[PDB]
Amino acid sequence: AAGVAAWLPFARAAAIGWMPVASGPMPAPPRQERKRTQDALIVLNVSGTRFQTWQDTLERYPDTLLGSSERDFFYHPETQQYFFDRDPDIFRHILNFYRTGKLHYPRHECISAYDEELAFFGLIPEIIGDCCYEEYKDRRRENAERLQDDADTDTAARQRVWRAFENPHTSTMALVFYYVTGFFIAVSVIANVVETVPCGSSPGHIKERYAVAFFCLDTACVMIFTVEYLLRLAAAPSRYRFVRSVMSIIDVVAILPYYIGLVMTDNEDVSGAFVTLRVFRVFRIFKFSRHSQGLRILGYTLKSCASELGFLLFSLTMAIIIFATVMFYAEKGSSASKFTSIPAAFWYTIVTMTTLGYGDMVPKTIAGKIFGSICSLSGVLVIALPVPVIVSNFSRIYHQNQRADKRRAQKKARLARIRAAKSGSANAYMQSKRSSSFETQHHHLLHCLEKTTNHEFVD
Amino acid sequence: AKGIAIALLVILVICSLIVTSVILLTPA
Amino acid sequence: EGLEQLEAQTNFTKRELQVLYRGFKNECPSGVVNEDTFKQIYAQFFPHGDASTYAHYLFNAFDTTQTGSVKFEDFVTALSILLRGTVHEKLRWTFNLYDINKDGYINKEEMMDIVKAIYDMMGKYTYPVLKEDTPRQHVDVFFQKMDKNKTLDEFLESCQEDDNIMRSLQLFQNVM
Repeated sequence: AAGVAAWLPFARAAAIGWMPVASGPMPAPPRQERKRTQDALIVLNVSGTRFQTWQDTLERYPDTLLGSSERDFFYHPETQQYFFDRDPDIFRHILNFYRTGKLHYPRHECISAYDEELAFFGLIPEIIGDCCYEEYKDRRRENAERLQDDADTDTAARQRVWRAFENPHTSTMALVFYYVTGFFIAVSVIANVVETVPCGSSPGHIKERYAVAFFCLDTACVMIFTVEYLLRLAAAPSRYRFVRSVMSIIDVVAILPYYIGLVMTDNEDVSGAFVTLRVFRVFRIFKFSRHSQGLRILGYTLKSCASELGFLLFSLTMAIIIFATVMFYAEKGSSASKFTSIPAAFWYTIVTMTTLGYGDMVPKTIAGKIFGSICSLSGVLVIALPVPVIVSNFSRIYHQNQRADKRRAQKKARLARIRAAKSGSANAYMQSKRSSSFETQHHHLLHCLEKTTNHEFVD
Repeated sequence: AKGIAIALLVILVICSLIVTSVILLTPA
Repeated sequence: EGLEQLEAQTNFTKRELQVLYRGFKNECPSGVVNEDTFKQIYAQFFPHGDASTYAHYLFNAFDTTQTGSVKFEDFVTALSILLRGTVHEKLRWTFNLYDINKDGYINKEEMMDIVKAIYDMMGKYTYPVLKEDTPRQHVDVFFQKMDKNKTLDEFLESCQEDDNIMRSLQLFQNVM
């Protein structure tokens, strides 16, 4: 390559190895200069301290700024030393790279500054040595997600209420609607559970209560639900992508059972389907998701650790299969022998893997207790495997949310500061109109703008 | 803040009245 | 290059050239400036209104070959011809800047968006209270100073027929 110039004579020497076999004109060296070395210590001071290095060492990488003829922009003539106006520390690592070819990266450095000084000198990040590259990439990743959170969000007719419809703590109508719909979800689910209570829809007194009015009590809620979903269909930034999301899926799953049951009872009386309707008559609990801030956090936590939960399920099936088979083959020959089949030993091994314990069926043979205890221990292990991952992800997500809120407050403060700075500059110009070197020409250009439009500036 | 709570009071009393009317009309 | 580019492509002294280069590099270390940096700098010079579109026009004039991001060579060439060249070079640059397309003639809408780029600079804190009325009186007056016939050469000869515009150029020529 171009960074092995110091070994150039050695290759020349290697040529002597094939002189006897050589057959050619031997084009002879092309008028090289200074046969004996007259390398001078070129000094590079970077806003302060000075680094001395050779010229061949500094020129072996011509694609960069310290190579090529670009550096001659920074030659400071009356002192004969390149006066770079950069940081006096990172430049040490850049010089180290020129010496070796594998640039390094210490930990105690801000990424923005280090990358700015690295790109200024024309270097590119991928040259970092493999030893420090991992830590560099991790730091770059965390700063990148910080700037992503920086660039995410800002606050901004009939379609405008959507802004208040995703931040209900914005207007009186939005907040009252949010609170009342939460109350309606709650009263619907409570209405379900109190329909189930024996004093609500059971023969408490056959000869005498069973108020069928619950049949109407839920209905209004469903109707109520429709209106806000209709609003979601009215103020929809996306007509189809909104449905592609999951919250609308929960909404429609909540809405449908009432309507499908009405259609069925208008046309059919299928046995076993009305109970399924009752079962599905509960998922408004998930409709509570918008009110609960932590529910979205939990959902994202589960979605993030999908692989871990999948391995949980696989290992659970593993253990259930193995231990249920062992139980059935080691306990089917007992007197009572409630282990009538492996599909029945599934329940025993799943209530002993979870360390639950019911005692409805327990082993009664010495060949049974051993594997029962081993199954309990293995259940502790298997179930405890993914919980640290899940909880770590949840804590991390909660931290991201809280830091994003603090960051948004910080961004509001920063934009306020920028507005204040512009106001201060305008007031300074006003004072200059009433009666530093830079401000002179700045106000001169402002006067030029004033005259080119013949309109003056007031407070 | 509290005005929104009064708005809740209004909407809840309205819905309670209408559902009371609904439950009162049916058992004829 | 900086070693041969002393006056071949510029009218700047070596020290002025290198200090201007360092000033440019401190803002765009990659060595090539984009349009967003143009809005940032130009607005930061005028922290009282909005002039994003005027900076857009300025960059489009600066950005030759429609590359999307001008290097230092063309930038310093434009600065040299603007600040320490001949008046014909300034008039050619005004041609290029005002010619938002690649046409020859100049129409109403070009003065429309230029005068908007000028008038939005102030804001809403001026005594005369600028409105939509003033820009097209200004453009109309330009048009009576422009040829009656529906010309870049006419605009030129009008520039060297008025003393005020001719003297409106040297006061920046000498300094810096």
